[PDB]
Amino acid sequence: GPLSMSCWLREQTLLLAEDYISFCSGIQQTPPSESAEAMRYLAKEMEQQHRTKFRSLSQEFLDTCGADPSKCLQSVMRELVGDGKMNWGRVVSIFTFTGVLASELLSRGEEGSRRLAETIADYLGGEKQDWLVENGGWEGFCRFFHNA
Repeated sequence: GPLSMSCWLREQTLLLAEDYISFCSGIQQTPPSESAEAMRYLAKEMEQQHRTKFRSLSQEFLDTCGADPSKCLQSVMRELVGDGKMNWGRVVSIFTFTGVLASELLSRGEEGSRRLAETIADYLGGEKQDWLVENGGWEGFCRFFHNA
């Protein structure tokens, strides 16, 4: 139905990804939601824990997949998740990577964000719909943050 569960999750994911991309692209606003406060903290924390690997994958991605960043990104996301139990940590890694892309892009030029956020929303809100719901939605992410 209109604004079903999948729709609400997709929209929420989309705007969370638009926030983090903005956050990494030199924009400074208070977090628009609790989930955004959580992601900004956890995604940047994960970046510092692996800065060279994310920066290296990001540069390679930009230098290889300029033709269509979206379809490469879909593959990257699948490989970030891998074959094991999915978890909020894996989800965070998706945001981290895309935020590093966004910042490296701005150091070089400028706006693929619109493309990137939708691609994230389609993958998590669409493909991984079942895991997201099973794990409480973005509310469950906020709980994961308030105990991490």
